[PDB]
Amino acid sequence: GSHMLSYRHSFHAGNHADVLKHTVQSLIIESLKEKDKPFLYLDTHAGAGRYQLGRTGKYLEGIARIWQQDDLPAELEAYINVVKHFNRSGQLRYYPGSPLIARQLLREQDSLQLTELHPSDYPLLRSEFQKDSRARVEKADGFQQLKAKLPPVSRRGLILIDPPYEMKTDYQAVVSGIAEGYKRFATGTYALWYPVVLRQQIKRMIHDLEATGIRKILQIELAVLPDSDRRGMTASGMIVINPPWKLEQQMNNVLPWLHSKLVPAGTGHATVSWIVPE
Ligand SMILES: Nc1ncnc2c1ncn2[C@@H]1O[C@H](CN(CCNc2ncnc3c2ncn3[C@@H]2O[C@H](CO)[C@@H](O)[C@H]2O)CC[C@H](N)C(=O)O)[C@@H](O)[C@H]1O
Repeated sequence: GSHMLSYRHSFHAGNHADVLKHTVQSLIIESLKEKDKPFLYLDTHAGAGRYQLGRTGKYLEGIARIWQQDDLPAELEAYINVVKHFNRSGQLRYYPGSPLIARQLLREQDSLQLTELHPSDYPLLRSEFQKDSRARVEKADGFQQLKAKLPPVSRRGLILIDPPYEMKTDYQAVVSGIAEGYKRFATGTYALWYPVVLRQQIKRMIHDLEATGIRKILQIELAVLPDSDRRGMTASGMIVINPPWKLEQQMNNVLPWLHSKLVPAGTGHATVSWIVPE
């Protein structure tokens, strides 16, 4: 029944892409918290909120390989402490999605705006925030939120754009969506997650992004395999517009260690570079 929901299972949750994406999300959130003034966290495609972990699930090759390491880099501590918060037993059973990363890291003065259209994931997302007055949860198109909900009343925020890329149109929708939001709120930090399945698609998306005229665009990408035309997702990345001051240095500090744990064979790459500088 709708009154007692079961958490969503996921085969993919906590994989290498989630590790990179939620690491970057947490580092941005922590930087925004360097000023007392409130900020908004806007999650265009928020998912269910958390996922129940288990074909052994990909978490065993991603989050599991890092969360208990004695030499965890300092830059990962905020992210990993959220993971630990949802797994007190010391065994990995739940992976916190981006909405719960934000729920645990945001302060009393901050706000959350979360949208999800998936008919089974949305009721779980609503349930994770039933008793959190800072959050608004809606069953609505995520790209539209970049028009309707920006700029925030607080005039500060992190906007996470992280659609499924089930439809090829997502590669276009993310760019025009960013353009709509940026025009309304040019000082926000926009973080876009993308998968590398065909490099050509990401090459075209980035070309479109440059054509918006938007400056200060950082690219962070972790590949577990070199580019292919037949291996599924070989890599994922975070494109960050208006990245916080220390983000580039943090990712240069942490990507070699992350790649050594996430990619035992040492294949692929892990890079930070500027698509468009200041
Ligand atoms: N294939 C998958 N199916 C089901 N869940 C998946 C899949 N991959 C990863 N997840 C987990 O769901 C989270 C995504 N969001 C809900 C799931 N929607 C999806 N539906 C159908 N395909 C999807 C997909 N997302 C990605 N892809 C594609 O598949 C390849 C990657 O694997 C790539 O091509 C992707 O493009 C929540 C986002 C939220 N902001 C947050 O950060 O929590 C994600 O973070 C993982 O934990």
